[PDB]
Amino acid sequence: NPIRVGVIGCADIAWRRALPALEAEPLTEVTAIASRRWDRAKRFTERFGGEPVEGYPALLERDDVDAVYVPLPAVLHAEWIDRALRAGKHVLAEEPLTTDRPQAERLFAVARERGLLLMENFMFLHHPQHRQVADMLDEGVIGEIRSFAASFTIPPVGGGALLDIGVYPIRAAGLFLGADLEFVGAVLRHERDRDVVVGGNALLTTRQGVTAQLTFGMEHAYTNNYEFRGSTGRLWMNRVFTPPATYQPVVHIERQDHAEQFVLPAHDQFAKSIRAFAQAVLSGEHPREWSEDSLRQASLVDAVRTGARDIYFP
Ligand SMILES: NC(=O)c1ccc[n+]([C@@H]2O[C@H](COP(=O)([O-])OP(=O)(O)OC[C@H]3O[C@@H](n4cnc5c(N)ncnc54)[C@H](OP(=O)(O)O)[C@@H]3O)[C@@H](O)[C@H]2O)c1
Ligand SMILES: Cc1cn([C@H]2C[C@H](O)[C@@H](COP(=O)(O)OP(=O)(O)Oc3ccccc3)O2)c(=O)[nH]c1=O
Ligand SMILES: Cc1cn([C@H]2C[C@H](O)[C@@H](COP(=O)(O)OP(=O)(O)Oc3ccccc3)O2)c(=O)[nH]c1=O
Ligand SMILES: [Cl-]
Ligand code: NA
Repeated sequence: NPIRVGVIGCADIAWRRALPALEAEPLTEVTAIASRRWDRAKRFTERFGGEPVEGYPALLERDDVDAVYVPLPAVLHAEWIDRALRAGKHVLAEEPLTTDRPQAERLFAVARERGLLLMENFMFLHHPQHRQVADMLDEGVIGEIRSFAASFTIPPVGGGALLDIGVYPIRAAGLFLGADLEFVGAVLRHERDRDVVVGGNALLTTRQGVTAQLTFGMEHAYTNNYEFRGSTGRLWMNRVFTPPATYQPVVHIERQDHAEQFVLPAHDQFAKSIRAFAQAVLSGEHPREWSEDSLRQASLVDAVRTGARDIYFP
């Protein structure tokens, strides 16, 4: 008996990743899609099934809905996740969960009181390539880790590039370097014209001095990678955040006089993360690490927003 999923917001990202996945996943059934415009709802249900609903409250009211996918704009997550939890729906919220740490704690508290799952959807965490990369690092392939770089940049209620893009490299640092990451300094470029963060660069460190240099933005050519400098080599990889389901990662390693590349298996991370959500909802095993990782994440992001030097242009 698959969990019945309602989607609120007919997002691009739901159109391209989440709904195809929801659709293909046995453990989940798309029962309802809601849109500010009935026609858009409808364009979406013709594609992926379910009842097209106009407005989001109406979908929260349905009894044929156990869980809600929220691919809305970041600044609008808090209202709707909070409303979906209050209607008794478990929630799968696109990254970032929300805009700040204190709002993230409140959404988790609302969920905790009702025993509902609130999961922040970082598709990338669900791709086995990261763990294959981490096992190589643990095996010593480049000796001790000295520092980490990650970059996600792309060509040009809005999030801004910190919230919508910066979050990836920052989560990757969190994933690889651990829970003690502290802000050191960052810069954020803001476009005066539309008043919006369009890119930036952050520097973090663990307490042992393993630094992370994270780049993000939307005024750039596409890059989507990370790099580990160790005491005896380096390791980098491309398409680390959004590898296609059929794309085979290639781990690049260099050491003195020697370089290697390892091709890894293809994996559907969007499928796997929908499956992970469905599993946690069906079993009621809601891993604590997830919510504690989201809280820590939200803190580094607030740390970056606040502590960054902000620069307006021109
Ligand atoms: N493409 C991206 O920008 C991007 C990149 C990485 C991550 N994400 C994450 O995925 C989530 C959604 O982004 P997306 O890329 O799929 O963006 P999108 O196409 O803007 O989707 C936002 C959707 O939310 C609904 N919405 C409700 N109020 C809105 C408003 N005032 N203005 C615009 N849309 C409104 C709209 O759905 P209805 O019209 O059907 O109501 C719209 O289709 C965000 O959390 C984002 O951080 C997005
Ligand atoms: C391959 C590729 C993409 N894009 C553009 C196309 C698109 O605008 C953007 C991201 O493409 P993707 O990494 O595929 O990420 P998702 O669409 O899954 O979702 C996100 C959207 C925005 C932020 C992050 C994820 O870069 C390019 O400009 N060049 C490329 O080679
Ligand atoms: C799934 C997932 C994890 N985490 C947190 C929870 C956990 O703290 C961390 C990773 O979760 P896991 O993918 O199970 O761990 P592996 O060893 O397989 O992958 C590694 C890959 C690289 C380096 C370390 C581990 O992210 C989340 O916040 N959300 C999620 O959806
Ligand atoms: Cl490559
Ligand atoms: Na600041």
